[PDB]
Amino acid sequence: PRAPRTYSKTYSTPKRPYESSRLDAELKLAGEFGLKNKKEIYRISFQLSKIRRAARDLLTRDEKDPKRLFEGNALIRRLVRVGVLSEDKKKLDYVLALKVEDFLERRLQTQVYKLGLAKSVHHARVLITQRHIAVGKQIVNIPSFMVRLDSEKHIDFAPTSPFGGARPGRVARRNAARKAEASGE
Amino acid sequence: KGIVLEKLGIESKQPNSAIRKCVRVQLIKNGKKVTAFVPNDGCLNFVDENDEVLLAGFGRKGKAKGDIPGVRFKVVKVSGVSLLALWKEKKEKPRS
Amino acid sequence: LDSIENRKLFEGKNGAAKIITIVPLVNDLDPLDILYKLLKCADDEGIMDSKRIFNVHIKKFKSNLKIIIPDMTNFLNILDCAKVADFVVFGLSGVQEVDEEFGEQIIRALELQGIASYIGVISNLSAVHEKEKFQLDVKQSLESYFKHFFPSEERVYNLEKNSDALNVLRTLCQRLPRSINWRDNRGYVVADFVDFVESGDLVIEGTVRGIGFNANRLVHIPDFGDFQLNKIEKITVFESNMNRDTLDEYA
Amino acid sequence: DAVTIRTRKVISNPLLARKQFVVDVLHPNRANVSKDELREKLAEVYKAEKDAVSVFGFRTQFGGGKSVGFGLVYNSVAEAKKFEPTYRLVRYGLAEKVEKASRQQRKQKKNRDKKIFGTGKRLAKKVARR
Amino acid sequence: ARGPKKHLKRLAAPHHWLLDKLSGCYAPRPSAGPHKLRESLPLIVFLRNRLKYALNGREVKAILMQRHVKVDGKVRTDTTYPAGFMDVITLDATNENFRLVYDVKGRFAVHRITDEEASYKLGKVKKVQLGKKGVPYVVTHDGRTIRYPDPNIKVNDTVKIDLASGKITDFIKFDAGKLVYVTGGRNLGRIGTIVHKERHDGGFDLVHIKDSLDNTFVTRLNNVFVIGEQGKPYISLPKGKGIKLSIAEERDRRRAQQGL
RNA sequence: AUUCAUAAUAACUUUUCGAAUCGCAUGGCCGCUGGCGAUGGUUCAUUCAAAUUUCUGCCCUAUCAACUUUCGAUGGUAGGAUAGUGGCCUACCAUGGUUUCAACGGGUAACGGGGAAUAAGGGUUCGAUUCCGGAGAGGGAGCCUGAGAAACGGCUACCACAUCCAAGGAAGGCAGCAGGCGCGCAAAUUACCCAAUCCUAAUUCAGGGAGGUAGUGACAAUAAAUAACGAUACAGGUUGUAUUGGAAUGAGUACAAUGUAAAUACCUUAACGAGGAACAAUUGGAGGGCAAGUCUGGUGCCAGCAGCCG
RNA sequence: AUCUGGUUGAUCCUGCCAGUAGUCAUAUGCUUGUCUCAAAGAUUAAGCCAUGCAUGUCUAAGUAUAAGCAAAUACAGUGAAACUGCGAAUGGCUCAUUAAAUCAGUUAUCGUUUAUUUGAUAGUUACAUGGUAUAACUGUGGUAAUUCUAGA
Repeated sequence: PRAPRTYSKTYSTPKRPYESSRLDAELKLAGEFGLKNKKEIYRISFQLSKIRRAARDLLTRDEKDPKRLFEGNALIRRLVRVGVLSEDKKKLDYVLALKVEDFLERRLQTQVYKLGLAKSVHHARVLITQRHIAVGKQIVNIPSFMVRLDSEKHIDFAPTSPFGGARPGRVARRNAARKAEASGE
Repeated sequence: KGIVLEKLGIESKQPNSAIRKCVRVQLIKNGKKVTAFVPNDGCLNFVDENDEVLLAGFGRKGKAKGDIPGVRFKVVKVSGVSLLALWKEKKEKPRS
Repeated sequence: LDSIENRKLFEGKNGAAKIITIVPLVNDLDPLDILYKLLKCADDEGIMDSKRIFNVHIKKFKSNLKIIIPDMTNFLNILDCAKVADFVVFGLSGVQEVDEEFGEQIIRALELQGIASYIGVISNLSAVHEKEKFQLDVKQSLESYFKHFFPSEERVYNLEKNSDALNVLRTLCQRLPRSINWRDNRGYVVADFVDFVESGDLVIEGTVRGIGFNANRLVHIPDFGDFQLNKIEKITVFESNMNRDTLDEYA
Repeated sequence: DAVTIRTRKVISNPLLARKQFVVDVLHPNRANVSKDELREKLAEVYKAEKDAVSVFGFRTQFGGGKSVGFGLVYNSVAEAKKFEPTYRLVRYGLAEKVEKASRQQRKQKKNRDKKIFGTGKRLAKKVARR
Repeated sequence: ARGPKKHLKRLAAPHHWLLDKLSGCYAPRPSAGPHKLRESLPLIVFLRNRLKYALNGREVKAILMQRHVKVDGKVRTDTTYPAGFMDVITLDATNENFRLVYDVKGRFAVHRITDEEASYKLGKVKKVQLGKKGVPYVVTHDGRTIRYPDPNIKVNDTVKIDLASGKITDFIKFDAGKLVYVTGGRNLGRIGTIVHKERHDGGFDLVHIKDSLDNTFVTRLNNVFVIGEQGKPYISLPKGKGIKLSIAEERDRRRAQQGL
């Protein structure tokens, strides 16, 4: 038969289910950033767990070990590109100090709110899913898209929507017609 | 899966006081004979002799559970319909 | 060895017929249209008329069938025909909704006296066609409805497709029915012929189905009450030996 | 608005007497462009006869406005007609679909013939006499 | 199995062919021929996957049956004919010639050569022996047998062969200071000069090689192919001259220089 | 490293091979001579392979401590047989071989490996199943053809099942694909096609249930709708609670084009498609472990609840 | 790299039971709108099987008088049947048996066979021989019946 398609799971569940202090801290994040699930938080802490594991391993190697230089620099290069790590903190020991809020800050949903365009994180999410926002030329309709530092200059309304310059939408058009029909008595 | 032979009530262990409702079942694949508990009160009206029932373990890996002496199994489905659906009035059971 | 032992009763052209009852749940349907579509899959036009009971041999499966159609005017007559069946075939309409005051009450009542086995069938599904995807919306609705009463069943067959209609016919021939406990601990027969002889004597002949008959036992006929029999004979003879009980209600 | 057609990765291929390239199409404010229209515009740019042009495999970008596909242009109509697959020639109307019987019927005929040895003009007589 | 096998499942194919995982269940099985299966390159893989002149296995056959392709000067029409190391491939239309030679990554490169160099190939001497009636012969790595060699030719030497006529015209002895090409194992595709050889009776001899950056490495003698004198190859070398680079060096060159 | 490669001498042999074959072209010299190919053939080398073979490595059991040698067990000499080595087999001879560093016997709901799950580290449990190797085609035995088989979509016999019949006879092997019965807690369509991947043949063309396409499919996995924003009234340090208004959009339907062997669907798009936006999210809980009720009605140690304490 | 409830009048221990998290681990219940991707009669019975299909093959180039078709007096296009040659030992399915056996890594043939591919290689012994030969075909037949086959 054809070779197998590979796949993997992308989140992990906390091990104590009803810890009151954890439950409160999670709900504050969901309200601040407009998430719908706890799963959306578990996804980010799962990613950060793998990043720390990799860095923590390399730090046991000798300095000037060729592997530590090659893979260490790649890891840092990659986190700076998305703006999770500040260009001042460009050192492997600062990678261990990252926290969940640093990743949430870079989602398309929150960027579209900091720039204007939207007047709340809840208003922002609806605009993205309804195909009004473009990044460069491409329409993007996924809220969790991570905005690279070069892309921020190019977020704007899509050319094929109202707000962006096209014809009015279906409901606006219906109303104008019915009024004209009554006025065109 | 098994066939219902007869209907029983089991006196609970002291200090509790109740007559709990059980059935004798003969397993189709072995012929071995077993007693099973019927959950959810009035549900005993849904089972009658020569009905066919699906049984599950009573959660304690072969030990008896709670008040009930010597009962290791519970009824899950009767005549192909689940007792939970009957009790909540979501389905109907045909006779035979 | 036990499986052969059980199937022997229907083993072949010498074996007993399975008794099929057709019950349309809507006045739209006409039960004879159901029977027609089935026999097309038998691949023998010689099988295929102002009467309501039919004997059929399907050589394709070496199978004997007896088909009963009740008169859908008489609610009590419907229950009686179903009481003797091995399979009940329920007809559903794609066009017209089942009536709460009649169609539902048939299903609900038949369950509560006991049913040997059941099949759900549709025969007019093309009548709502715009595209086949519109047909499937209706069929899914009917499957959900039928499964409310017979939750062991997950499929409703469309007889307008040759593959489905052939699938139904095979089931009626090849599959054993469930028993009915209160029925099979008695004897029962469906009459093939009935005749009278003079002060009266009534002759019936047919095939025994239940636990069996004995000439010393009484005999019930549903509309007329209890009666007594004087002979049994096999088509050895078994006269009533009269060291027997009699038509009396006390002591 | 105007359609703009661009061609990329152009390779000349003497071994099959053709040029082959990627086709990239910009089409704001319309759903897409028909393969029939593309063949006409490519014919004039490459100075070819229309029957020598073949075009296939298009997908349009998410959010619309662009499409990408693949194209071939042959040195003559005669060469196109020998190297091109028959199923494409049918799409262009250069060839007719053949009326073979269904796959299962063809197989069943074959197996019946296997049971006859020789040509069977005899035996046919013999059965008629029986 | 009751006999020889005719199929080759994908994933079981040699990795250096660079076939993708998902395009099908099977891979082209090379026919019997001059080169071992595990180290050949079928023609279908060359024409379709490397040069892109064909889109399908069907189109490849349409090319070969026109007789446009010849290997070592002879027309071949078998789709799975096993070309291999040092072979010359000629496409007369387009007017192109190729020699199959390794990348320093260990893959067959697309290396174009002039119409002059296409006249000949090198061959490693695998054995030398007397034939019937006492006529001596040599066997090369691609399975040619050549009558009446020069008496000085010995095993592991290399021989220059004219593709027309098939006669020997020159040879180079295995010796310290020669250039060698590595044709197997972990160091496949590297080039350097012989430092010295270790004798191990009843075992495998080992050879110490030094490259022009004066890195040193060791391989079994079986994997060594002599190709010329110090600084004078008898063939054109592929781009990059067989110099192995560390992953750090490669990263710099790309993004600093070519990445502008 | 050889009684190697190879050469020589005397003979043997029921006497091996050493072209009575086919397509295209029609040149040279005064009826002789000539080109490019196809198919066969002896031996050597090569390639695709096969057979045998060295070293080290396996789960539970002593309520298995001695095992093998009549009827090959360990070794020697000669022969037979084999493609070939060898107790592989035969004749004669010797009395050996394994073991508390666990032999021999018994069990496995035991095909081996690459691997999988869970992990601070060290570990424990699993691997019928997409790749590699082995074995089998109801159970045992035997054999023909052939480079290759102890072949089962080849044959022969016996054992167990079982089909047709004019009762004389004849025929059989789904642990291939689809489908049926039985079993059971437990598993899909008697569909379309050689367009792709590759394989076979005298072959570019024929064939391929190998393979691909669609149907069934909450096994497991990825992304992600079920509403956003104003005004008014009231309360409050720009945030809550309720009367009212325009905007935005896909679920779905559909002209068309694209996709495809032909289709279906995805991506794209004219027209249509929200005010209880009825275009109505469920599944388990509220004494403790363990997030969350001194609320209100019923009932009678009963019906019931309860993993545990109750 | 984490634990909590239960033996007493109350306490500190030993110790187990219950709780907690996962599973490319199966089954089952209730519920179910969209896109991509995807396992699937192994477990029990290596149990039994109706029907259809899964293996054939021709080039300029072995054999043509079809009484086939289509239009250079031996033949000459296309082409059924049949002879000849090659293939059917690959693929696909399953896990019953099997515990130094199979298998893994590592070796050997100076211990042997090898269709096919590729390269070499036979001056040494009639202007072209038989039927001790036949299929397809023509024609006469047997049997309830099969991919039965006899006589000329």
